[PDB]
Amino acid sequence: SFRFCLECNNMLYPKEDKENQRLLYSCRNCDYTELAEDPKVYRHELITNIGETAGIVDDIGQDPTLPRSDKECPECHSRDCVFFQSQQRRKDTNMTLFYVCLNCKKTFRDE
Amino acid sequence: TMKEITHAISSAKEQVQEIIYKAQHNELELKPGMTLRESFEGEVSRTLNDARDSAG
Amino acid sequence: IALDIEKAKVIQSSIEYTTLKNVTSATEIYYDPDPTSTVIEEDFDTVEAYFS
Ligand SMILES: [Zn+2]
Ligand SMILES: [Zn+2]
Repeated sequence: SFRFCLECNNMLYPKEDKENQRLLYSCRNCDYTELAEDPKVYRHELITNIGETAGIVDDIGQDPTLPRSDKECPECHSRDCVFFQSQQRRKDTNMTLFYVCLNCKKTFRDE
Repeated sequence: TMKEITHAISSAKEQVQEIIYKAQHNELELKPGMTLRESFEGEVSRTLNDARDSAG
Repeated sequence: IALDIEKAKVIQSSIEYTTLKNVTSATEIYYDPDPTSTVIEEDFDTVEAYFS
């Protein structure tokens, strides 16, 4: 998540003040500049796990084509649950199941 | 002979079910040079071919 | 070597191509104006131990 100029709406780029030795975010079409809070200017993940469990919707229990199991919900302890494998579909994706209850909709595994 | 064939096929289906459970709980050994999915598919195919050969 | 599995594994490791990208899990860029110290608290202990 990156921020934008509050008066120009354009993207703010990181900058360093030579005299102050501080990190700043400065727009390019305007003189607006704001102090940087975090030092993590850039991050790149070679191996990532996002998109595995993020694929959750509140009304996934209304799908009739999804199998229904009897795994115990940690939160609601309901007798009815719906499970599915990982939404991320890379060639080396694990086959672990994600179980969703009909009340709390918490995603969990059998591991 | 039909009961023998049915028993063999049922045993093979039970074995495939156990393999499915093991793969779903990360308990499955991985064949070198192949991913988890590829190893799982190869094992299931071998089991089913052996089932047909035994029944025949 | 042909009849010993350990030496064969050693040779196999010695032949296979391995790059930094193979073992690298993630990379990051930080702003830190003090070469003799750091801003990150997690890496502060290691860098200070190295400098001492
Ligand atoms: Zn601007
Ligand atoms: Zn519930």
